[PDB]
Amino acid sequence: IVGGYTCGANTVPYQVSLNSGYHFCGGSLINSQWVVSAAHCYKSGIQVRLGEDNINVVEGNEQFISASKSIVHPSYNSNTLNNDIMLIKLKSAASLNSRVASISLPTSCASAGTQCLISGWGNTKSSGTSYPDVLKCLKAPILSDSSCKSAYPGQITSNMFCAGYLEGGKDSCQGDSGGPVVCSGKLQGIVSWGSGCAQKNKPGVYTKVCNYVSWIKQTIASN
Ligand SMILES: N=C(N)c1ccsc1
Ligand SMILES: [Ca+2]
Repeated sequence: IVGGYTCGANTVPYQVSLNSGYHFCGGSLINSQWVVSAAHCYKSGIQVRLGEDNINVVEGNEQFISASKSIVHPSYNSNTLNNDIMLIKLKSAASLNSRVASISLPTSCASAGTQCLISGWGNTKSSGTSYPDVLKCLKAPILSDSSCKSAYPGQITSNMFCAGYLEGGKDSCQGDSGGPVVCSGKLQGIVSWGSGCAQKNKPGVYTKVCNYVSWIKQTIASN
């Protein structure tokens, strides 16, 4: 997260870290047994880390649970990142508490201009590299479809939306992928891609979760 702020320990209790020997992506807890992340975060041997603040220090509220299965969206296209969504099932149910909690799925899509909370442990610099250890947060509005498509001609589908600031300076970044965009208490986005980070006229691009609620609910119910 570039241009954000330190969330505070466990203030984003649905935020998870995906670990394969190291943190590589975020995710969002949607019930005690299931996490939703980006398809481009897929790999085998994922451990889901819940209750994290400093990802390099055991602080006492963590739960570490291996994934038992991953389900990449049937229409995911790794070339274009269309349908950049996956589900991860936990081998054992998380113990839900005030610091490990699920986030509700949308009942409808969110409007342009709605303010959202974007979070993660990704790079905090728009030129260069610095990774923060504690969770970072950014408040940012959903941008109009036309400004999104103007920023990325030929690359935006109906399964993507943009959020952030066209002036630059505030954005998600590498290492945030798979993590949450929460608006009005609902998981509306997944950190997906962008051009650089926090650059002018290049806002972040997010998977549009509201298009996937039926797929999520049916897939979980059958797996
Ligand atoms: N929002 C961005 N610039 C981004 C997201 C994943 S990698 C870069
Ligand atoms: Ca920790």
